[PDB]
Amino acid sequence: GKKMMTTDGNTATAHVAYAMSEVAAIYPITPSSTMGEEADDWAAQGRKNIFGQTLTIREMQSEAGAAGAVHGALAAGALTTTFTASQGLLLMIPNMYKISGELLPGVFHVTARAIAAHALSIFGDHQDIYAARQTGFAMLASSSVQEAHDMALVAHLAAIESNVPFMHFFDGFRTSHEIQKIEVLDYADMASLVNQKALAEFRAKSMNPEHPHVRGTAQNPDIYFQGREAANPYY
Amino acid sequence: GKKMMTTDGNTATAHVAYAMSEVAAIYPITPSSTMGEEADDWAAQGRKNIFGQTLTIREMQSEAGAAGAVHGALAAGALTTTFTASQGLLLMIPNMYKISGELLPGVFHVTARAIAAHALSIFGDHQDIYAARQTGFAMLASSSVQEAHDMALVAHLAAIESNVPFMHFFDGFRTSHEIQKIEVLDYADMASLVNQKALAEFRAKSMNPEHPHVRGTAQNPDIYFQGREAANPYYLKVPGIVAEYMQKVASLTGRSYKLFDYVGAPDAERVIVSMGSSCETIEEVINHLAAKGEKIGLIKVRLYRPFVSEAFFAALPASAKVITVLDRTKEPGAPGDPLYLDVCSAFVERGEAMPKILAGRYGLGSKEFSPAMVKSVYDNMSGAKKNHFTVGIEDDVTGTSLPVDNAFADTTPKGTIQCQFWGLGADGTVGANKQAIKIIGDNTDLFAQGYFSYDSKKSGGITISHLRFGEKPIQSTYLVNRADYVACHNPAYVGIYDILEGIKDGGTFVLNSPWSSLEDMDKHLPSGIKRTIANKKLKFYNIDAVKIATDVGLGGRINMIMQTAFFKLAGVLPFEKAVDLLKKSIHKAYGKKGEKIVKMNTDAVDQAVTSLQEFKYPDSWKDAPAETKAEPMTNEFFKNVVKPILTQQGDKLPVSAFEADGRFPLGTSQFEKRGVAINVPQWVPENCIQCNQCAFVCPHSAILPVLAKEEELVGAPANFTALEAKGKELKGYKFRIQINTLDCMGCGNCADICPPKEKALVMQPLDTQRDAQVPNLEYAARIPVKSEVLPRDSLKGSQFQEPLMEFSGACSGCGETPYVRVITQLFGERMFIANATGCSSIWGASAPSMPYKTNRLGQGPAWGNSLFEDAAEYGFGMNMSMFARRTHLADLAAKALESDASGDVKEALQGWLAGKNDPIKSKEYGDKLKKLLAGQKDGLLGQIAAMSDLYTKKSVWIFGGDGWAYDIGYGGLDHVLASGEDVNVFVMDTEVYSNTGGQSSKATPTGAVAKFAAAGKRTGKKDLARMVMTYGYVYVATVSMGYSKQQFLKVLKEAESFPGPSLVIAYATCINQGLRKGMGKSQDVMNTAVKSGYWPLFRYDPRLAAQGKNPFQLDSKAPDGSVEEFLMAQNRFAVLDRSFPEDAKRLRAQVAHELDVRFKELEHMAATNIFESFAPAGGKADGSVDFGEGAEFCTRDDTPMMARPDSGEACDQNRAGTSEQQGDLSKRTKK
Amino acid sequence: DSKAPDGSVEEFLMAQNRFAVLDRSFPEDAKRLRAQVAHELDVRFKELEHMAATNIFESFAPAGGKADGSVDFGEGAEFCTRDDTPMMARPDSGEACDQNRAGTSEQQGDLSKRTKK
Amino acid sequence: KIGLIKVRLYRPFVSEAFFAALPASAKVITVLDRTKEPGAPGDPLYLDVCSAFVERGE
Amino acid sequence: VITQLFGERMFIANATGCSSIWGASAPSMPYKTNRLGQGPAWGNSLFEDAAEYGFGMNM
Amino acid sequence: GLLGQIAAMSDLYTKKSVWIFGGDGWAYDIGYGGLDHVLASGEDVNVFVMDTEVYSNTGGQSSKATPTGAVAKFAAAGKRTGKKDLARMVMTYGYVYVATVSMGYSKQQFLKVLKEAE
Ligand SMILES: Cc1ncc(C[n+]2csc(CCOP(=O)(O)OP(=O)(O)O)c2C)c(N)n1
Ligand SMILES: Cc1ncc(C[n+]2csc(CCOP(=O)(O)OP(=O)(O)O)c2C)c(N)n1
Ligand code: SF4
Ligand code: SF4
Ligand code: SF4
Ligand SMILES: [Ca+2]
Ligand SMILES: [Mg+2]
Ligand SMILES: [Mg+2]
Repeated sequence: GKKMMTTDGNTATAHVAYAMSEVAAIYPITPSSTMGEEADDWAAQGRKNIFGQTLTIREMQSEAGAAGAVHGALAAGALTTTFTASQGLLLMIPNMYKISGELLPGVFHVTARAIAAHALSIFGDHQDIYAARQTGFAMLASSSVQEAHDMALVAHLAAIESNVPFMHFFDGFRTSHEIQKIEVLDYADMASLVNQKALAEFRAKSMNPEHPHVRGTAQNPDIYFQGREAANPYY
Repeated sequence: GKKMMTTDGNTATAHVAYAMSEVAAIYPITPSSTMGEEADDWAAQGRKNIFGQTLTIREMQSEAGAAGAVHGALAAGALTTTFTASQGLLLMIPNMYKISGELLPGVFHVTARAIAAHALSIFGDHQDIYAARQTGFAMLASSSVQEAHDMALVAHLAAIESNVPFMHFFDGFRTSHEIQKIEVLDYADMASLVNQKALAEFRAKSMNPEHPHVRGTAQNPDIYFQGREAANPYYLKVPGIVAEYMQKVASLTGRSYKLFDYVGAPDAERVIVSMGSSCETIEEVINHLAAKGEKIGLIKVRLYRPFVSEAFFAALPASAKVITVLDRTKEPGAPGDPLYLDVCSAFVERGEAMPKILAGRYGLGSKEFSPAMVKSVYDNMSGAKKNHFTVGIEDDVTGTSLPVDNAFADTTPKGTIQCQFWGLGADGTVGANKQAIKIIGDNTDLFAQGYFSYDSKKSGGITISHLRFGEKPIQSTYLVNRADYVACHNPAYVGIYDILEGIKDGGTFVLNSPWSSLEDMDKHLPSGIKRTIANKKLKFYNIDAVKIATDVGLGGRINMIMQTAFFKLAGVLPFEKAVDLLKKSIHKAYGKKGEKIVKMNTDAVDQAVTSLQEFKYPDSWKDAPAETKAEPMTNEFFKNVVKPILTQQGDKLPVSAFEADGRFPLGTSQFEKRGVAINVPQWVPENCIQCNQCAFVCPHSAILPVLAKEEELVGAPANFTALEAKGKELKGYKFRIQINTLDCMGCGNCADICPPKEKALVMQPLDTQRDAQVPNLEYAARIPVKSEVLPRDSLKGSQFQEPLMEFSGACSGCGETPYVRVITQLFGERMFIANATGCSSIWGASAPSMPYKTNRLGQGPAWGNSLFEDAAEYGFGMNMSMFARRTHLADLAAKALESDASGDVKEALQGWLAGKNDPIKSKEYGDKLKKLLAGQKDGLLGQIAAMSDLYTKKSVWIFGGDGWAYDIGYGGLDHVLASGEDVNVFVMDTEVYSNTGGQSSKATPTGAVAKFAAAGKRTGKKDLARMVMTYGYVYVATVSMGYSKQQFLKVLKEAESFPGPSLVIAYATCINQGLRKGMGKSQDVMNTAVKSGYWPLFRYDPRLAAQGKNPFQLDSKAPDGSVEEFLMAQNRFAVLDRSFPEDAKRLRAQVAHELDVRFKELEHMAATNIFESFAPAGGKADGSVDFGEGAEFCTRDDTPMMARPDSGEACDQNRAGTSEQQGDLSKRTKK
Repeated sequence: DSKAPDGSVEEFLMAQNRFAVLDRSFPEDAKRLRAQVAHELDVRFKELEHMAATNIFESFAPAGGKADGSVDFGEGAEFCTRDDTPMMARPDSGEACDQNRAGTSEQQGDLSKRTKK
Repeated sequence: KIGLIKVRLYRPFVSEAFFAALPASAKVITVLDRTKEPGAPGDPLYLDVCSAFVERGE
Repeated sequence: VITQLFGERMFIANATGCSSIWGASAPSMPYKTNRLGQGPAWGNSLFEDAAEYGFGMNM
Repeated sequence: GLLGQIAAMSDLYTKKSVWIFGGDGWAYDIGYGGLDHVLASGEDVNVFVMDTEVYSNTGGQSSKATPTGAVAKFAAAGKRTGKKDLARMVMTYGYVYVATVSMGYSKQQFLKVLKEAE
């Protein structure tokens, strides 16, 4: 069940991310890099997620590349996350509308960092999460190392059940690199909270040539507005 | 000074952009493409900007590329713009923060277009501009063609003075493609308004090594917040500067604007706040309602950012009691849309009275926002006062929609002629209308507006034009719904579309058809049309336009006869004046020329006017009676959703009719059966050699090879002629090539390819073929497809497989579709397709038509379109999923080999495990597992049973055109191939950006004419193939169907099976290429492209390298010496020869030199003994080690970037010198 | 500009910890991949030598002058060069053309000839 | 007499839940934003909060 | 040494990375002008765009 | 006049030298599409890539420039794909000057390349 632990915001959230995800399409960017590096180390160490499997992490050529990959893994029925921040989050924006437009249970864990304008800053603020405000993602904030663990858990579980992609965020450095004595749950406790019927429905509506569908159609004025409004129920 | 002009929003703004800019870093995206192409054309024509120089326009690899270039041009002191929209604007966002943070006077001109979420739309809305809201750009909206001209001017001028970058936007299509008679300023007048001080200041603060500075520094917590806030002055000053130029331009034009503008009743109680073209229509409805007593008004927002509340309140009537804020966007989950949120802000900031603010959303993706919809917004303010509503749709899932009464009266100014024209694609209707507006606008003092609707179909598509003419300015930014004039130019529309909806009582309806006698017209006109005509007392006119066209020798071209009908009957102009104006225009214009063709045109005009007399229908049409159904069975979904959409009634579909994630079912095209071919092939059984090459080659899957044993031909129609099957394996069968006359597009590739000199296929008119072959095609469909009889990957054998991509909207003779149909014939039931945006995705899935279909077992291609820039990675993701999921199935399987599960189960489980990545063995055992595990719901076995859709090995394909592979998606493709993973990419190379209009690609060859390469491409074609062959572990091949169908199937078979990344590039013929004898020669041109050495064929198989064999295999022969003829037979090369002969000769000589050296290098590659080896894959082993483990010196630095949980231990940071230096120092110091 | 491999890769790699850690942690995999890198640079240098001794070259011409004039790809084409979609619609789009629905030039001329009436 | 409303779910913004956390006694309330949107009438959280109060109509 | 050969005439479009972090992480600016006040005009746009940032300066 | 305008342009008189600096992560990965398009352009720019064979600043993450068997983040058991050949890929253009340098081996080859590239 519970396990006491002194760690920082990044690892407290990577703890959950790993257990709740199957695939992860990654790109490094300060200050969320620790999350992806840990998930990769834990996969080499053969750590297992809630399905008893090591996570499939692959590094991309950019965060647009990774977001492109995250939308694909989700479309094909695998729980998927990614760890990013600021300039990286910006490159995931076109895909974020697609990931939410297609009602996919993705989860982004972002260490909210500043955007380069007059100067670049690897430091903490909400300029970036606010930039993805309009993408249709649910946004769940954390104000501490211990809440990073908890909101990371709620984000994953609710995205699976609701089908609305989530973006769990916490402050760059101020929370991601702050170490605290917290308490984390065990992977099994997390596994028990999962809505299996929602998870079975996710798999079933996914892309498979044995029961195909076409996604990403081009739409005219006659039907685009209606199609855009059809997701209201989920939100 | 002033110049009157009839143009669209794009050109009105490109006019100004060109003048005000020095540089332009560009990328094409619908609907802003026209602005960049025009600037490029004007730069070639020697047009000069206000500095006396032609603009420097360069096309980039993407809009992130262009924006990065725009930032650099500005930082280096040059006025710069760019033209973009939606997905494009999104890629510019990171640089927009940089551009504005660095206080650069950039100006972006965007045609506000929708964002791709559930589906992509090239249509108009504010989802994109609102997405760049936080970037620091100033935002200045336009609501009309005329305003686009003026706001473009204000934007440039203010950006220079204030140093805050600007983004001038106007609605996609609604304004950018609406044509209007406007007035534009001269470049000198613009030049006079420029603040020279600000300009010199701009030049001096710019990047220069002669007075350098550092920009783009990295900042810590100590100073970042202050530095971000230091630009506040400029943002405080920008609205005053905008207002300043709004006045300066107004003293030259006479058209005044404010940051926010009120219109309507001074003591209005119900006010609407809006932005964009919706304002024009809203003002037009106000004028009608207020004149009737209604206390209403509107606030037009010009400067959206900065939002200046003082300016907003300066426009708000004190009398306003209810006010609704309209947003042309949708931000899911937000407490309210952008403008609404801003307005709410101003009211609380005020701290006084709260008027009751309602939120409303409209026009997503060009949804109509009509007077009836505007009236409804106002009624809501006096009635139900429903909040967070939508207008223009029927929301029946979440009830957010406002009721709309379409019987609301016409609100267009008094004395406005409204006309509708229904044409066939490529019949000249649009061009004739555009010319009709030019003539009237230039020879009268009437206001003119023109707006056109097009089809998603590329060939045989419908067109519906909407024009308005009047003495009062036209603010009607909505389609014509109450017509004075309706023209149906294709007689076939009479029975399928609602041609007469809303035509005014007593309006005129002219129809092009040969149904001249009453008996004919009665027989061909639906009763619905007869009643309407009779009850609305319409002046109906019939004219056989094809006969007159032929009789005068114009050979059926009706453009000029229908144009004549309009000038004579539309009533916009006097008969005499119109025809005089008309004939002078015929004289002046014209395609080929000669005084003779001119004469045929003057003949058609006069032959038409004499035949243009009313068709005096009987009174009995009032009570004409309904027809009994004689239509085929269909889908519940085709019947319910797709058909209504196809007959143009899509807006009547409520929201419940669509899937929330936006998915569509495969195979909807199976019932379209448009029958738009003029000529379809006819099989001639006596000459057939039973080769199936006709079927293989069809761009639409319109030829059906039939192979049946006699007992299957029992209920076969008398004329279902079938030859005895030729073949060792095919003895008892009967063979018949069955033409699908209704799905055929009339291209000719098949007949052209048919081997016998005495052709087995001959083109014939569709009428001579349909009665016989429609029923035959119906019967032939019942015949089981003999997929087992011959090898799936043999020519003849592949055409005895079910094609899983049929009847798409691709153009007749398309060079792309034949390739994708046969790939499906080899792998269709196991494939995932990650399609890049482009032609591929437009004929692949533009709703409601879905060409991809499932086989008799319900299996087919899982198709998806993510974005233009990510196809490769979208597919790599699907593959990561199968890896993870199938790996999970394998662990389960390896575990269940320990349960009380039957021996049958375990043997099939070991089987599946043994050949899991083998498509044959994974299936052979996967199907056993499907049977043995049926009904199992509990335990390792129950979980395994729920994973049957993962048993057979899938085949991940990534499809894309050349622009995707060579430009925009290139970095991602390169990274995915570099991954070593099993994915297959199929690049259809048209050597140009096809779908968006022929823009230059890096795949475009030297000398080819295209947009952005308008005097011939001056850089050679990028060698993508050779670039990726440098990897050693990637299968690479080039194919060309017309040259070798068997090399193509060999490539497909060797690429799909390669346990790694495959890259197959195929030569795709396209209409943009200009094949001079038709697209029916595509197969022949693909042949010649190889034979001339233009497109050599080769294969690079890394697995041979692993056996000591040379992986590079050349499949085609040396240049035969026909490139010159090959090039000259295509207009993309031949136009230069006519226009710039001296240059053409050189570039064509260069292309020949190029392919000569290239074939030589290819031959050099094939003869080498030196080759990169290859090892299949690598197993997922446990264990990992950090790079800094056990190092002698520090392996990481003191910065926050390298800080990790376990960082911080003491180490030697290289400040004491080398190990040896230290050891020596130490020994020299003993003490 | 450089000479053929002097056979010291093994030493050059083992002198760096990015390579040496693997040898300590995963000895057989390290020996494998170090043998791979040596093989790769060998094949590569040979490929570079092949380039150097070649007689087949891609030519080059410096630049190109900013000349006046341009022509549209669809100018004077026999068949439709643009489709019926909103994407391809331009200010001067709209004139009548052969959209390839009646077959090849030859097919039509033949059909016409076979149909005199 | 001071307090704080901590936002966990930023999107969807649920006004009902925001007011569920607001003391009826609140008389001045300041909204803190960790961002800067140049020229916008106000930052994101501020705009959302102002929205909930006008929507309320109280 | 590159600046020792072309420094006075150069524009630098630098991509994000170590290059941009030792090149200009405030308040330290290693790039300097010569006795004649000439020197490299230095700028960092983004990580993904250096080539095109530099292409623009040249445009 | 014309002359006063020309005098205001003195910072433009001498030919400038546009350089593009970047590490391997930039050239081989993230900025690769753009680099490839800029060299394809045929314009006069010079790009200097400092190849550390890894993403240095962010903490040693693997790059496509990372050789086979090198230990880095995301290649923690040795990078299992060879080093991408950026040099040879761009040499396919024919109209792009491509060179490689290593100071420790030859300072004069390095000065030669710079002088020849610029
Ligand atoms: C980021 C972005 N910018 C541009 C576009 C518009 N666009 C998409 S497809 C395309 C060109 C298609 O070219 P190609 O890959 O050759 O495909 P084709 O149509 O020729 O087969 C363009 C410019 C877009 N959808 N997204
Ligand atoms: C779009 C984006 N994502 C990622 C980053 C974070 N990032 C900046 S530089 C860098 C790696 C630096 O690598 P390289 O180009 O090899 O330079 P080096 O430090 O090795 O000299 C990364 C991952 C960023 N700034 N922006
Ligand atoms: S004419 Fe073209 S579309 Fe018709 S069957 Fe032949 S190849 Fe197919
Ligand atoms: S191409 Fe001609 S000869 Fe061959 S199967 Fe078809 S109709 Fe028969
Ligand atoms: S690739 Fe060319 S011929 Fe094919 S659908 Fe596109 S525009 Fe038409
Ligand atoms: Ca493969
Ligand atoms: Mg193309
Ligand atoms: Mg590096």
